[PDB]
Amino acid sequence: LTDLPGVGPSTAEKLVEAGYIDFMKIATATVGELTDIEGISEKAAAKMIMGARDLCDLGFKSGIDLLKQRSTVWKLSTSSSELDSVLGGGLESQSVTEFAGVFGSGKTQIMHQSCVNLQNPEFLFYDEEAVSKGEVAQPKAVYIDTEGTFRPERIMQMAEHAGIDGQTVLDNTFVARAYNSDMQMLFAEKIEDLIQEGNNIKLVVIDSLTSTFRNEYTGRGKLAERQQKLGRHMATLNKLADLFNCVVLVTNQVSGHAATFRFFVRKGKGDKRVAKLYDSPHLPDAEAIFRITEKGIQD
Ligand SMILES: Nc1ncnc2c1ncn2[C@@H]1O[C@H](COP(=O)(O)OP(=O)(O)O)[C@@H](O)[C@H]1O
Ligand SMILES: [K+]
Ligand SMILES: [Mg+2]
Ligand SMILES: [Mg+2]
Repeated sequence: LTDLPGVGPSTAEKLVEAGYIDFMKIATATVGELTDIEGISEKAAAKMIMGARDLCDLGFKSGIDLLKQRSTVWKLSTSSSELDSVLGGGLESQSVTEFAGVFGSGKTQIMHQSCVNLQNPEFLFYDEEAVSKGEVAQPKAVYIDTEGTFRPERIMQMAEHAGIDGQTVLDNTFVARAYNSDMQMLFAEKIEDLIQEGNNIKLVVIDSLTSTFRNEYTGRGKLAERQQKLGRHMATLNKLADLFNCVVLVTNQVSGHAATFRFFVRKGKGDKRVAKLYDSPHLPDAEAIFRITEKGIQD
């Protein structure tokens, strides 16, 4: 931290204590967040912010540097060939992907499968030139369970069928049971702490994203307040995805969100499932057919 312009030993101590230990967090911080630290003037705040941005080279970029930036994005396999393809490779880090659908369509299944695949190193697709092995080593997932449907037995089962130790997935997956939107949101904000503690969080799951908000703000005469809270939550999720080069997945029960990728999943004939990608910044709307078996997501 003392590398930052104006930052001396005492200021560094105040920053680390306030949770600002990383440069990108300071570079992307507002003078407000830092002046709130007290002891941190708006003067020092502005200088260290400018210096962090510069140290992180956050200016204008063009040409080949645009490709290099896009290359820091790694993708997580869904275990479904059709789905991975419709995704343009797999689930993207640095973005929030939403899986919406009626009850029983398979949203929770995809969340579980994703926690398992994170542990199969060959399921993380990346350009070693832009993403080092160290960056994706010992990856851990965070599962914010809003419904109480997290099933450790299901994790074990999927893991085993994929040839991976079930307990190893459990050992590297943090589950947080949230009973309301307040807990749901705090948990997500506290993910930054798991990382500061040495945990390489590479996958964040929110299952589900909207249940709590809907039960708390049913009155469609306050839907604005709800939308406001949900908006702040989503913003926290997108920033988390970006700053920590992390894959973020959310589910939504249906009978629009700030998610960069949005799917509609419906149950097909028996085993079959159809995921329709209807929203993304660079992919065409397309459907992927797959199935859910005792092995998890397959085909
Ligand atoms: N162990 C299993 N073996 C085969 N299919 C399973 C297994 N566990 C769950 N499923 C399938 O997952 C479906 C439920 O998926 P789920 O993700 O919970 O739906 P939702 O979108 O409401 O969260 C079941 O109804 C069942 O067909
Ligand atoms: K300094
Ligand atoms: Mg992003
Ligand atoms: Mg579910």
